[PDB]
Amino acid sequence: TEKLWVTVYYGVPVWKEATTTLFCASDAKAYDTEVHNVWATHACVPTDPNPQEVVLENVTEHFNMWKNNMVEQMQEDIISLWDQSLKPCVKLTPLCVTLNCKDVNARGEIKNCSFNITTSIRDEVQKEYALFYKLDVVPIDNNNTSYRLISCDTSVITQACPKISFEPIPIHYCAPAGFAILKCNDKTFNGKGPCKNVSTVQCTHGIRPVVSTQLLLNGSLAEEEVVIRSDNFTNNAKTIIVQLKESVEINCTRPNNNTRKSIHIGPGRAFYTTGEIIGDIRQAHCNISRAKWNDTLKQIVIKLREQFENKTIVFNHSSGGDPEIVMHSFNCGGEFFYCNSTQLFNSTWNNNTTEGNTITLPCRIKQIINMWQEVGKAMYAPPIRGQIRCSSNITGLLLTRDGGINENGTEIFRPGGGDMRDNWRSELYKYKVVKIEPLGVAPTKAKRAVFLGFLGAAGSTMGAASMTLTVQARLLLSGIVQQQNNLLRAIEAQQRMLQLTVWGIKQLQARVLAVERYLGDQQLLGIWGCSGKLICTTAVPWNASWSNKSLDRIWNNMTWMEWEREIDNYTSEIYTLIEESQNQQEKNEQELLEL
Amino acid sequence: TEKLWVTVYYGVPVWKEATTTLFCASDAKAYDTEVHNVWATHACVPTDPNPQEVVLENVTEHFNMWKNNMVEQMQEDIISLWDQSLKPCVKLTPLCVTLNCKDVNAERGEIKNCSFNITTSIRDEVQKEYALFYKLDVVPIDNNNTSYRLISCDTSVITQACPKISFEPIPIHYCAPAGFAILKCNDKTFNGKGPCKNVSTVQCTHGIRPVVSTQLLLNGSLAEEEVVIRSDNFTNNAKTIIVQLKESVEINCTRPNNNTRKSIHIGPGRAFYTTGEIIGDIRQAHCNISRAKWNDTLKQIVIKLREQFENKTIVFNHSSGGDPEIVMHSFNCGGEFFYCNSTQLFNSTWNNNTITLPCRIKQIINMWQEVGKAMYAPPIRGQIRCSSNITGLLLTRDGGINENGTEIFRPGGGDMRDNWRSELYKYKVVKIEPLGVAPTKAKRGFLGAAGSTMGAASMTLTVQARLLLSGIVQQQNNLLRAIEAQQRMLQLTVWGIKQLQARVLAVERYLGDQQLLGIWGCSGKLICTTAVPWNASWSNKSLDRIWNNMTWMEWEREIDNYTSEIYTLIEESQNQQEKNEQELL
Amino acid sequence: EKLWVTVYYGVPVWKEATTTLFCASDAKAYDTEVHNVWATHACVPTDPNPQEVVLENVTEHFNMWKNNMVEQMQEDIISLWDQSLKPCVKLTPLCVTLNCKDVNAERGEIKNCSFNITTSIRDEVQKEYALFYKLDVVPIDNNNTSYRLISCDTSVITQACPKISFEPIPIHYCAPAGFAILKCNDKTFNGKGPCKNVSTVQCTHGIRPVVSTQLLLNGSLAEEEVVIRSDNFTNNAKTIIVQLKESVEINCTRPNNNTRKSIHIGPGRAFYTTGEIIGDIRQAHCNISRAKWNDTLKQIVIKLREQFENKTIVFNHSSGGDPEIVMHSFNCGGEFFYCNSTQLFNSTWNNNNTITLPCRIKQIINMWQEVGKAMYAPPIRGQIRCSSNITGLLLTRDGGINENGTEIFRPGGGDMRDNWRSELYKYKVVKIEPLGVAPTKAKRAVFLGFLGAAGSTMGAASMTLTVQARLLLSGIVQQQNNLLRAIEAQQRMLQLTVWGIKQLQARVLAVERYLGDQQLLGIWGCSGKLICTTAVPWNASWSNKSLDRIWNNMTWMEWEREIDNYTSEIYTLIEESQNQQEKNEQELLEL
Ligand SMILES: *[C@@H]1O[C@H](CO)[C@@H](O[C@@H]2O[C@H](CO)[C@@H](O[C@@H]3O[C@H](CO)[C@@H](O)[C@H](O)[C@@H]3O)[C@H](O)[C@H]2NC(C)=O)[C@H](O)[C@H]1NC(C)=O
Ligand SMILES: *[C@@H]1O[C@H](CO)[C@@H](O[C@@H]2O[C@H](CO)[C@@H](O[C@@H]3O[C@H](CO)[C@@H](O)[C@H](O)[C@@H]3O)[C@H](O)[C@H]2NC(C)=O)[C@H](O)[C@H]1NC(C)=O
Ligand SMILES: *[C@@H]1O[C@H](CO)[C@@H](O[C@@H]2O[C@H](CO)[C@@H](O[C@@H]3O[C@H](CO)[C@@H](O)[C@H](O)[C@@H]3O)[C@H](O)[C@H]2NC(C)=O)[C@H](O)[C@H]1NC(C)=O
Ligand SMILES: *[C@@H]1O[C@H](CO)[C@@H](O[C@@H]2O[C@H](CO)[C@@H](O)[C@H](O)[C@H]2NC(C)=O)[C@H](O)[C@H]1NC(C)=O
Ligand SMILES: *[C@@H]1O[C@H](CO)[C@@H](O[C@@H]2O[C@H](CO)[C@@H](O)[C@H](O)[C@H]2NC(C)=O)[C@H](O)[C@H]1NC(C)=O
Ligand SMILES: *[C@@H]1O[C@H](CO)[C@@H](O[C@@H]2O[C@H](CO)[C@@H](O)[C@H](O)[C@H]2NC(C)=O)[C@H](O)[C@H]1NC(C)=O
Ligand SMILES: *[C@@H]1O[C@H](CO)[C@@H](O[C@@H]2O[C@H](CO)[C@@H](O)[C@H](O)[C@H]2NC(C)=O)[C@H](O)[C@H]1NC(C)=O
Ligand SMILES: *[C@@H]1O[C@H](CO)[C@@H](O)[C@H](O)[C@H]1NC(C)=O
Ligand SMILES: *[C@@H]1O[C@H](CO)[C@@H](O)[C@H](O)[C@H]1NC(C)=O
Ligand SMILES: *[C@@H]1O[C@H](CO)[C@@H](O)[C@H](O)[C@H]1NC(C)=O
Repeated sequence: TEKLWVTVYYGVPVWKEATTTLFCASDAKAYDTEVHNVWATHACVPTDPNPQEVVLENVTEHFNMWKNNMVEQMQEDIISLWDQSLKPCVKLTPLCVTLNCKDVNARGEIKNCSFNITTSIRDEVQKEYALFYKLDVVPIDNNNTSYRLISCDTSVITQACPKISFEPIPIHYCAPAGFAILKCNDKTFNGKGPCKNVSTVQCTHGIRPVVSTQLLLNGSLAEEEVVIRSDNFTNNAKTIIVQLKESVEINCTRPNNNTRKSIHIGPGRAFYTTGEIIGDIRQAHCNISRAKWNDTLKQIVIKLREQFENKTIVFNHSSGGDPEIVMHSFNCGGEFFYCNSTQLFNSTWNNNTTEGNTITLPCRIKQIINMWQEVGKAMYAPPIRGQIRCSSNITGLLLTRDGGINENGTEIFRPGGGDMRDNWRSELYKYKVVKIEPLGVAPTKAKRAVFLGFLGAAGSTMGAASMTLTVQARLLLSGIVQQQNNLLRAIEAQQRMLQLTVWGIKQLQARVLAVERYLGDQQLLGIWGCSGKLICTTAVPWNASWSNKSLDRIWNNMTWMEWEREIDNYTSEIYTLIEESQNQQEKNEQELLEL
Repeated sequence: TEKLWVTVYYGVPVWKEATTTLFCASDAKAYDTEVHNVWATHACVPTDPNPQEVVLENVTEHFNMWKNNMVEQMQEDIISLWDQSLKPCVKLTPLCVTLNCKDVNAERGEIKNCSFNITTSIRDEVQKEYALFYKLDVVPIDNNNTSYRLISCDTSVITQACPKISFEPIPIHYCAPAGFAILKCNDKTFNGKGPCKNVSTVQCTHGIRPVVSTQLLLNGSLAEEEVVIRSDNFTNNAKTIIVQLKESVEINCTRPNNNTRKSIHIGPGRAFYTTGEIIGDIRQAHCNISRAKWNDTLKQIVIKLREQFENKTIVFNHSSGGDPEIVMHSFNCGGEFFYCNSTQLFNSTWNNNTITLPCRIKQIINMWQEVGKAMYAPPIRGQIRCSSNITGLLLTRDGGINENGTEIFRPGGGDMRDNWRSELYKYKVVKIEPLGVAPTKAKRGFLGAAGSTMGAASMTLTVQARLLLSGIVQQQNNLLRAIEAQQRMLQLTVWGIKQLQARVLAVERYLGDQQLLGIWGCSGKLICTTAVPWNASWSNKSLDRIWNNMTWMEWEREIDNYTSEIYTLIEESQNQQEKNEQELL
Repeated sequence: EKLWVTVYYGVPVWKEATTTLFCASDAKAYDTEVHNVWATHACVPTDPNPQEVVLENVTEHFNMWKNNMVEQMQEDIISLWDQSLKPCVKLTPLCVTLNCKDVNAERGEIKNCSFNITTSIRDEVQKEYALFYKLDVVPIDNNNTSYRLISCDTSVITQACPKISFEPIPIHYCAPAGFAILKCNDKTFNGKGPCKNVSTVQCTHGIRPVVSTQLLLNGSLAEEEVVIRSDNFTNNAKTIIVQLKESVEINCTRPNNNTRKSIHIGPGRAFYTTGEIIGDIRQAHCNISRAKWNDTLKQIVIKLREQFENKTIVFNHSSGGDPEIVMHSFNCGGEFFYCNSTQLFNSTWNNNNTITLPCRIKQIINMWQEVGKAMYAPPIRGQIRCSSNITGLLLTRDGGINENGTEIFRPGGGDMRDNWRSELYKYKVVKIEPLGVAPTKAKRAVFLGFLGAAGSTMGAASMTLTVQARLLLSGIVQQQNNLLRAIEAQQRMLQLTVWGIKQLQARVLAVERYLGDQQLLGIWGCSGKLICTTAVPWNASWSNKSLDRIWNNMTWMEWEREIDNYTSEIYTLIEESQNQQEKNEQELLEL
């Protein structure tokens, strides 16, 4: 009552949005390993499966799609994970020399090359027999036969180590302690904004690291019907994403059986190019029936008619520039296929207001692959002693708006390509992470049979949120190491090269940042003069300068998220005045305990 | 009362496995201002203060000590040490060079003068030098081409050894962090997977010197009095067979070769030490050893071998051909690479006087496993005169057809992981779980780990639990010079890194224990008693047998192996009640 | 009686120890996008308002030649320059001979030089004109057309990293926990002996990296009586350090409008040099105010003849030796400066306007320490001015025997270490650890005034003043810059930087002290308050101290330090006897 002796609270189920370093999870990568060269590309600790997942149904929150910081780290992580890969790999340094080449017909784009190379200490190789594609050389000296080397002006002599494999792994992702990822269990709800049905998630689903253009290889389904996600404010001038309800696999073909042919170059230097092919090569294709795709295009216009009153729907092909963006990068088999999709949008959509049931697409894989965000450091891959038929279900799409005005109601959808980020935004569009301040403080009250939610206490009955505070901490910050409890030193602590990892050093950074909160909290608990108690009734009465509500209403329906920001005017204010009076207690009995 | 009233027993002596990298320790008299120059370890920077241990014998358990987790750390660790020293070393540019070799004054297969042709690094002068090199470490083609190519130049790079650093194996006491026990067994005769009556826990190992083996165990510790194999191996003939040894054997092996050094510059900061001229004699490295003792050992061997083979007829045959280094014995004293042809040592047959061994040396060493890493031997002047202790062997069931006496051993050189497995079979690393609650029927300095009911022996391990981070007690790491030796040179990040990684594990394990202390409102006092009823759904047994007939180990094994929810269930019983005494007081 | 022991946790125990150095940036006033590796692109911002407490009653010797923190910090800048050069490129193909011409006249100073090369892999040859000095080119074959770089024949050579600069940011060296920094506010303190007027500060003041040789600029002015420092005045082979209360500015600038040429080496390498010249060039001359330079030399021989009277001191130059030593090395904003000190020491000064400095510029910079590596300096476009105050000098004493008895002095220099010794005369960091016991005959305000308070008193205020010290032990935002938790969210960066290594260094050891403190709180005293932690057993037969409470009324904590030589084991004997009570209180609760 009016005694108003304000009382601290430890472990209050509250949260603040914060951005801190992530954490990974690899039960499945720890479940099997043929060779650790993918683990060299993708190293992570297991996570003890069947994790706990809890629903918080009574509190909506504003989800901010397109603008979460969790996008930013995971993209810059993987580039660094691409950096560790290329550190031991050799640099193809003398290679921007001239080329004499003659074209080979089986098509018409495959060309062998032999030239006066000085590759080793000795052995001037001139019978060099090196087969290349049209797309992997720059045509120079067109009357002569020079015709070579796309990007050797810049630092592109990096190449792939042949023993290293590239097959992506579904990787779950967790958080360091004191942080919890929020998962909206509403269904495909918007492209930006809040949602009611939500939940906490400790560790997300698995994500294969996959990058493709205008196209969603091995993606994630939509349990609803087809949905769209946009920003819808600069909608006229911004590429947005498309999510598909069902999926279609596409089996994509084999050129022919192939040969590796190590060429003597130097110290660790022996790369590969094809000198032999078993038989006569067939044109690479990705095989699919039109009719299922014919079904999908109608489903698009349904979403288009939801946005547009009655606009015409047109599909031209995108412009000539950015050829990797124009085509479709299929990186399956560790091999970077590109396929012409001009056989896809011959049809523009008829406003309604089997001739070719199936379709295969013309394809050319490239042998040299460039870093996209800057100029320099292209990645070279060696050929395979084989021919690969990969297949992947396709679950989404990326398209441009193509903004303008031409015939007043007719707008075109040329296809839309992007960066690696927007590939990775899409699956993460149901996940946001917050931090935990377990401490709270509210004035006193009158008088001095289930598992519960982590945030359902803040979800509903914030007055009756007075219980279960401890177990809300025992998974989230407490148990500093909740990932593989006992802190399993495992196939990450086992068999790690150099002991200088992106993960473990950050993991070293992780657990230290865990405790200095908790200890520094408990420092502050000692500064508050009490530890080991959830509450501590303290010796200032609540001055009503801060608020004017009644006692019962606060223990009625007042959300913690409400109640924290009402008292955010007096954050350090309500801190300092009681601890100094607690320090005034400290100057009372200390002089008394001298005698 | 008859109800289960549970109450915390902190510090109950229970162990359970955990894989964890651990501490090391070395003598303070060993370093001699050359922590780096002795070997890559910086002579194991944390000191070895005291061996003060106790031995802990109540009962035996089969800790199946054959399969072992410690080794995999250590064999990873050693490779981390060898690239560590070799990283500031410099590469070799003249890799695949012709180098027409000639020998001085005809013994054959030796060092060849190879007339080193080179143009230097960035300058433009075709020079000629004196390349004095073995037949072994180099390869020509076609017997008319003097294309003496380097044996690994097509494979990978090669680098000089930074020759200030020597190659001495240091007796190192591999210790452990907090909450960790190193199991050992003073009972004799246990072969890998075994139990052990005379059993004990230590905090540090003895001063192990892990160095080099092809098939023989060198400078290793002795066995029991009976020369008996103490490993577990399946009866498949492809399973490798180690054996220990009682009688230490000592062999004189030396160089009749008094070479000089020569430095050859190529590039900036790149002068290359090579073999100079040899003073005086040029004879082959050999190994004097008494075969009568080898006769005396071999008789003592086969009797135990006939005992484990139901009186089979064992005949030793010389091993098959193959790799140069698996077959011929790369044994390395003085940091040089003796290869010894053991064709004198298995012309031997069984049914019911100073042998001298001709040897030879190659320079260039690869990893057997990762094909990208090669190491070059620096020339050292003088003549190497050193020996060894010999206390173990490794062979294999060969596997011929049964028209023989049904046992042939043709020896085999193997993987390195074997060589740490060779001694740690009597070792095991376990983790300690001072947590524990038993139902206690009440409505709210001898030895560390033994007994069935702890009168106060749990408190003894709390003293070990308060060896956590005292900063002053010499037993843990003393954290006084150990706290200062790391902070000076932590930039090395090879050896002190795991130490500070051990600090990481040291705190948060303890801190989570410090949490779960304060989580249940226990706040020390070792008891933390609660008036919470618990049903006999878990146990309808006499409480008295639970006290004394059984310990708390097997009681934890029996019913507690699953009741991990009781932690949460005693949490909420606290959590509700603490709110109740908050709400009522 | 008296129980002969009580625990008394918080007691100020100053104690010499060497821990890892800690520091923070003050780029908060700068916020430069340019990294400037010394600036660390703002490691961590500093405290605006620290507090400083002077302890008057303490005297203590502080050797200013046995500091660890100098060479540690000297090691740091060496390691700092490692993370500078290791990103950018080395001049590996550029180590070849070259034919060179003089542009005009001066008189052979500036050298336009030419060479056939293919820094490209695309297999061409052409002559590459480039503009140089006489100062960096070795002549070959009777000084004919053959020329090379002086360096690169031994060391390895890199290009300096173009996007950053070479400006020192004053920074506050500091301490996380336990240990702290000391200052002595008295004067004429050569670095030996004790001193009074002693303070302690948590951090340091803003300290800029001093790098120049034979010259001391932008540093400690210390405006009291002119003092001089050296190690051992018996030995002539000791460095003689000058402090001056006055600050002579010296303006020095580029006498040349110049441009940049960027020679494309190859893929992302792209060497930078000077493009051209606008007009003619001079030798970057400088002004000293010779009359003040007349004045300064009058001031210094006073204290010199105060130390050694009737010694007719004459100035001499150094012999022809090492160019780092014999010349004034100098940096200000980029390039390097080498001015002749010959025009100083024609003066003698035995008994009683403007100036010119011909100056030189070395492009290549070899390894100061031993041999290993070398650095190339690319030029900067346009003219650059620099005027800077001079605070001090380094000198030496010759050793040849005079029958005139003259003390001949010549320029002393050639150690990057002593630039750090130049500032750290006042500064010492000792461990402070809160533990200390006392047999007390009990019934059985100044802020951070630790040693001003006495072990004689050990007063009730001395108790609460260590309560202030355990207020220092806990860290949150703005009590602690590492536990400034706003920067902790900002610190998403990699910690592979040496400074980031210092972060993960200093934080955990601060914790495990505070843990190891908190580990020993309960097991020793079983109390939160430091006094009521008491022990019964009468250490008389083995503490063995012929004293009393009335002796303790006039004592000190160094007595307790002398007690530690005798009783260090007795704490463990106390602690097992401390264990004796709760093992008998256990059987009260056991049965
Ligand atoms: C997709 O839509 C775009 C425009 O909405 C079409 O681009 C148009 O292509 C035609 C054919 O080349 C262009 O016609 C020519 O234009 C030039 C320059 O204006 C003119 O001099 C010629 O006489 C001829 O008319 C037209 O300009 C161009 N429009 C734009 C805006 O670029 C494209 O053809 C459509 N895709 C398909 C498959 O039809
Ligand atoms: C400053 O320091 C220099 C270097 O120590 C002193 O140079 C020395 O000057 C004397 C006086 O001329 C030289 O003596 C000469 O010796 C030759 C050969 O015996 C003789 O032919 C001359 O007549 C004269 O006696 C001495 O060689 C020279 N030494 C060096 C190393 O330069 C100089 O005297 C000092 N001056 C002052 C004012 O301190
Ligand atoms: C530092 O002080 C010196 C003086 O000791 C300054 O040098 C003086 O600079 C002026 C202007 O640059 C010179 O005057 C010029 O003389 C030439 C030749 O007669 C004339 O053609 C010009 O129009 C101008 O009148 C003066 O001769 C020169 N004297 C000396 C002794 O150096 C110097 O500029 C000062 N530097 C700074 C940064 O303050
Ligand atoms: C590419 O061209 C090269 C050279 O024109 C071909 O290499 C020749 O192969 C035949 C047998 O396969 C040899 O007899 C010749 O000696 C080779 N040439 C040289 C210069 O040695 C190569 O077969 C051609 N490959 C393709 C796929 O077109
Ligand atoms: C709200 O999210 C919850 C999960 O947080 C969803 O709960 C699932 O609901 C279905 C249908 O009742 C059950 O099959 C599942 O077992 C429920 N999961 C759990 C955790 O209980 C619910 O479907 C969501 N609602 C919306 C509209 O998507
Ligand atoms: C006494 O023990 C039994 C057996 O463990 C408990 O039965 C469990 O009760 C929960 C609900 O509280 C059920 O969800 C479980 O399925 C039951 N277990 C089994 C094996 O059927 C019983 O609850 C315990 N009694 C009390 C009062 O806690
Ligand atoms: C050296 O040059 C500096 C740079 O101009 C001179 O400093 C100037 O001094 C005058 C007179 O005191 C002032 O009016 C200017 O404001 C100062 N400007 C700057 C930028 O400092 C300095 O006086 C010169 N000294 C000598 C000895 O030449
Ligand atoms: C609980 O809060 C809601 C939200 O304002 C309100 O509508 C409702 O009336 C409250 N309950 C009572 C009993 O007033
Ligand atoms: C057979 O083994 C027994 C011991 O089991 C031994 O007494 C006897 O000597 C053995 N015979 C052979 C031939 O070794
Ligand atoms: C020393 O301490 C005394 C008090 O004991 C004080 O009066 C005196 O001023 C102090 N002297 C200084 C400043 O060191």
